[PDB]
Amino acid sequence: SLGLQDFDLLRVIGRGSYAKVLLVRLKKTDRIYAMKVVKKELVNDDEDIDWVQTEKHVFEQASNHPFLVGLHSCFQTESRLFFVIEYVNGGDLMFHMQRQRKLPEEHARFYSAEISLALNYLHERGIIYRDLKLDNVLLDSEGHIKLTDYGMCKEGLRPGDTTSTFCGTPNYIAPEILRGEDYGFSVDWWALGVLMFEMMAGRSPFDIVGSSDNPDQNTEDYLFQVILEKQIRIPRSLSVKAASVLKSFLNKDPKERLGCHPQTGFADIQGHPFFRNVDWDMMEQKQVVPPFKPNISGEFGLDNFDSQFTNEPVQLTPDDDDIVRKIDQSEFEGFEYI
Amino acid sequence: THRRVRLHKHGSDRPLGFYIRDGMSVRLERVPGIFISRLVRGGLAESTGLLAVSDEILEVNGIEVAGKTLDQVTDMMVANSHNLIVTVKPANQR
Amino acid sequence: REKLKQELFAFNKTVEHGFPNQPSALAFDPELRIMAIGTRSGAVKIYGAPGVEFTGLHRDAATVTQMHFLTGQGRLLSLLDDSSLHLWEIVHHNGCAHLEEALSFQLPVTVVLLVAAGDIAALGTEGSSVFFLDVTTLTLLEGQTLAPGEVLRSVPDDYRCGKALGPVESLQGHLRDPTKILIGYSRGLLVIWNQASQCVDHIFLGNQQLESLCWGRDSSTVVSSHSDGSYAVWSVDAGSFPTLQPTVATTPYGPFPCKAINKILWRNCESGGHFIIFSGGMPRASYGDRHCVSVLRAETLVTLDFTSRIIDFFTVHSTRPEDEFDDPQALAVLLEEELVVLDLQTPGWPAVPAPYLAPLHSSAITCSAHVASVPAKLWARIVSAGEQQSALSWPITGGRNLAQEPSQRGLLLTGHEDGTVRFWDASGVALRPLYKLSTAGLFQTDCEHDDWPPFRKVGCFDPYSDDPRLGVQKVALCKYTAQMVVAGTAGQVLVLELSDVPVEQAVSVAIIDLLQDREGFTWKGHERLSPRTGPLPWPAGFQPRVLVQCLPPAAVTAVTLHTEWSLVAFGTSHGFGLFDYQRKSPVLARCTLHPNDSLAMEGPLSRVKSLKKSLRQSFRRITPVQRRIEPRSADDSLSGVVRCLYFADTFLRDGAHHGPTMWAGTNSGSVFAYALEVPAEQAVEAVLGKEVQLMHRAPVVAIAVLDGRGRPLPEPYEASRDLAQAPDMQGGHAVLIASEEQFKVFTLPKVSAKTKFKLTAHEGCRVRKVALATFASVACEDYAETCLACLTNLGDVHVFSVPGLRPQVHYSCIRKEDISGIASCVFTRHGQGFYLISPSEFERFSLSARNITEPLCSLDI
Ligand SMILES: Nc1ncnc2c1ncn2[C@@H]1O[C@H](COP(=O)(O)OP(=O)(O)NP(=O)(O)O)[C@@H](O)[C@H]1O
Repeated sequence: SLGLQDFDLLRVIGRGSYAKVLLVRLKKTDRIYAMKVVKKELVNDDEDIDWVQTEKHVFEQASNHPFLVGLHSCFQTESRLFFVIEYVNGGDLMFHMQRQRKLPEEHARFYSAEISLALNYLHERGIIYRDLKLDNVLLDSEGHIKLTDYGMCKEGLRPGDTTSTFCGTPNYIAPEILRGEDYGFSVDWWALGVLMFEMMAGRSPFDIVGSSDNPDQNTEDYLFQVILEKQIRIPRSLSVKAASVLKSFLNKDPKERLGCHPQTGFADIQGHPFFRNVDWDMMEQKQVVPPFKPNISGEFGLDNFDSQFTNEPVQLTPDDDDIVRKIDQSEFEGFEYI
Repeated sequence: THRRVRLHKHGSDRPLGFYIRDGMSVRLERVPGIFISRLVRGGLAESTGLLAVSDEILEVNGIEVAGKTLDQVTDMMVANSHNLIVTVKPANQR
Repeated sequence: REKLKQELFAFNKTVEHGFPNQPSALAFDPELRIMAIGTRSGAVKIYGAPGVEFTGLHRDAATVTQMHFLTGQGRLLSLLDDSSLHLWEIVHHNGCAHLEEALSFQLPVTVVLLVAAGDIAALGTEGSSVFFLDVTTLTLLEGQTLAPGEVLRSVPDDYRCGKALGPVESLQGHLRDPTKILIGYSRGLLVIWNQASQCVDHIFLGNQQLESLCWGRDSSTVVSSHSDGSYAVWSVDAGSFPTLQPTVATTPYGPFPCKAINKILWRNCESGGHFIIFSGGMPRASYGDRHCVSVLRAETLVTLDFTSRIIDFFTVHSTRPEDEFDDPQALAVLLEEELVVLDLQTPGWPAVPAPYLAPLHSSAITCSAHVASVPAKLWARIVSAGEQQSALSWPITGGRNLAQEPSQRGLLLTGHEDGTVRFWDASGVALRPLYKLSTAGLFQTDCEHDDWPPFRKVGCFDPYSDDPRLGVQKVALCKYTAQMVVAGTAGQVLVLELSDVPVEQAVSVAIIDLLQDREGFTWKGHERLSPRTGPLPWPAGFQPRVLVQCLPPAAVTAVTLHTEWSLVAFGTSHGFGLFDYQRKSPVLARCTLHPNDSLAMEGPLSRVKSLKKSLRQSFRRITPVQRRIEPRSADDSLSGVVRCLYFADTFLRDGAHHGPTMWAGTNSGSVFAYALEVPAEQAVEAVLGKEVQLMHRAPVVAIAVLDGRGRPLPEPYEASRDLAQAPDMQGGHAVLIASEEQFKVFTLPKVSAKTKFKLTAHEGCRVRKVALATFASVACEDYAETCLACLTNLGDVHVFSVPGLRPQVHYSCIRKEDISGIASCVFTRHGQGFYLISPSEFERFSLSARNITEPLCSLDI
């Protein structure tokens, strides 16, 4: 049965908030996969066991879509909690943005449309993805996006219902969350508007504002007020159609936003001029051609990841020294298997 | 109050060994309080032993904390950081 | 102390400047000739004439959208998203004329309108019903009420079978005669109804969903709009009562799907063609998202296209019943970010300039600068440049300004994301725009970009950004010789001469490497701007002497000039340098980074930036949160940022010779003092004095040298201005340094703690900004001592007395919450300050007891 001894650990390819991603190989069947590690000692809250349990339920509901990632194996050995998942051959979209800085409109349109199909699949099934992020978006070897951390999602949402928990990464939280409103999947379309600006401009629209440096600038108390109260401005170099998409998702009122209507919303996303160029049926299929194909160097494309990770040492961190008295050794069972 | 604890200058590389939190305390007179929470390994607070993750802090350097926020008390301890005194309530540790 | 302090300082706020944030309601009164604006924050401001302002702010800070004036009377009605309505009343408090709340109303909600001569108000709700109120005493009249069943009793033959009448909407007032009200129901049904006889005078049919009604002063015809892009025009006479089909009904933009029309005004009864003005109606398939007002007269239709959402609009016209003309002189429109007014006398309908309520925000405000006691020669040169770069009537002209003519010409000047500097009349009650300099003209562009709707673009507000690194990071101005320094996000720094003549010249550009001898970390961030080569035409006004550039194009966190010496200093996230503009060679450059780093040499997006967590009951999941406690260290933060750049003539080497010196200051708590050798074939040389290293490593925020009389060193070229400015030299100087958590002063030939004060030890605090100021006494102003004012991270201002470092006062100027307001501050040299309570508005505070300001107005009620 599944357990840590069978998979050999090649290199760390991502350090996240609460998790370590390793490239891992098998010999019994010769294939290679990513494996994400959570620390059972870290997920010790009642809310922590809920978010890590519900993360299994999102893979359970996301059983097949081309733009998500599938749970291929799961195991819970030695104070660690393992999800084995499709290896992304092309890195995250954030590293691609470091290399490129700015995407031309032909490149940026493709990624936002594929991310819209992925987002709509979660919403339609009953999931709010809650944490769209420029590094949660990933590339295949052919460049198609995958959307890939399911930790903070809202499970089981009925169409037209809402949630009240405060959640998501600070640069991408939607205004209705910070107000304390009850919110629907309008928040995921807000986070797409932010990410589209970051692709096309090369900078956050909700950056730390272009005034001169001060402490209490890198605080979320500053950023949350910047996103609530400040106006947002599009670079005047952008095509008029691209500006209109960004404005229409960037609307601070969820009822006004492009895509946020409780029935016809995605049909407006299909009908908007920027999107009018692209065939949504061919875009779910193999048949659309991506504009950029990521690296084929190294044994497995290890170069695509951050130097901070692709030079890290390979062990699980050496031991639970003294922590070994405190740790859990059974409670997370039942979400151990596919 | 039970005791006021000297936390020393390190004279060396070793940090002071704490993280602190907000919370609440009571006698029926429920009120906000600031607490010790993580005695981090290899920091000089661990050399003193009278501290615990259980404990409320009542004064910093002989000034009463009672009205301050947690963001104000980490200010009152990022400076003021070469010659700490902290005053703590429970004598019985219960 | 025995209260001697009270002659020097006491704390006040003054009324704000610039356009209001989140506008929401409007009113205008043709008989007082005053305008009012209501706002989502619950504010009720009034803007009657040049230098006239008033401001209400309700008991409850709820959003509003309805306002009406009692035309010619001291009172106004304002409607909240709540059930409540309440009456605002204006009173001539003997000096300080002001608006205050009279009475409150409640019901067990949607629109209100008022009547002249037959003095009555009428309200409409979300249920299909109308109610009447005598504004003299806030209650309904219990008999004058109009339920859906009563208005249904009339029923046309299609509606006889149905009771499902839609929401009440668009109550419209009377039309010369005193007793008729016009009523809309969103279903599409329209009625005219009599108060004095409690009956329908006419019905008007309608079938599609409604959203406008209008009256014409001669009631021969009336116009209405529908929430589908249509409008119904109708005529009226005593035989027309069955109203079978509309008279001129149309949709103004073709066969297409064309949105909704949310308001119409009718001005047809004048001489000439049929003036109609309407909001919305644009074809949704091609012009859907944008915000526009269409004006029609005869064959001339234009659409006015605005850079922000339309709130409301009004036309300048006469309410005198004996008049026969609709007299549309000018049209005024409230956008979400600007108020515009346009005059319709000549074809193409020109925009009208505004004396007040300017859109300060029109490019985002990146910095605040202030200069005080400005020379009349400079001010005349600046306004001459302003007027050289820049029927004509202003309609809103009601009440009168009672305040004094300026006895102290203060200038506040501001830098913007567009790379532009704006100059503003900070003296007295309100700002006025003087001049606008564009730095952007120097730099090449790295990137680059009637029909069916008859479009013309209007309003000064711009919703686009030109370039992220044209933005002005710091400004400083040298009054006494008309030179200015401006510093930008890509390491650019310009020094400019004021030259009130148009001329063509090529700048000299220099570049300085902060890490010249230090090994190169790899800068992958902002690529540097390229200045356009060869000669360039420049306007009469500020013109660049020279450009200086930094090797890493980081934000220029500090800049200063000392014009007598002809030096400028500039400082970044990574290092600082000195430059002499007289002979173009750089004086020095120095790197002050730690030999390894994190928050440097990077693009605008990065993985490493961790955001310090909130402590609110908003912003976290429901309840403890961790903060650590730790002594500061040499790599704990972006430690190479340069905060101070200061010039002084002071005894640093030895007590005999008064040598000219420059002081850097850094996030590390390193204070590199330098001695300088100014010549009068040769150029300025610089050598390091004593590096002062702080005991707590907290960032230095300000440095000031106290002359041995306890008075700060003067401003640079002040030898042209006074005798009294001439400093002590016989007593040895002390240097005052402000760190983010404590203040110290030191004796310059031997740095030793003369005085010290530690704020944060006594109470949890931090210092954001510091400046030194003088406090002339309210009487016997001969007593005019000096103090430093410091801005707390909690928004409090504290005043400290130099050299003694004793806290004189403890005042709650700004709240904890508005961190962007705290970060925006500038201090005037007389204990007064400006801060941005909105990106749209400056608020002003004064802590000097002698320098104070109040509302001071009168009006013919
Ligand atoms: N399947 C994968 N293939 C390749 N790289 C991956 C894969 N899954 C995650 N990564 C990388 O690992 C990083 C962090 O993994 P992630 O699953 O997002 O951890 P996390 O803690 O949930 N991150 P975060 O979203 O920031 O909280 C990502 O940003 C990617 O760079």
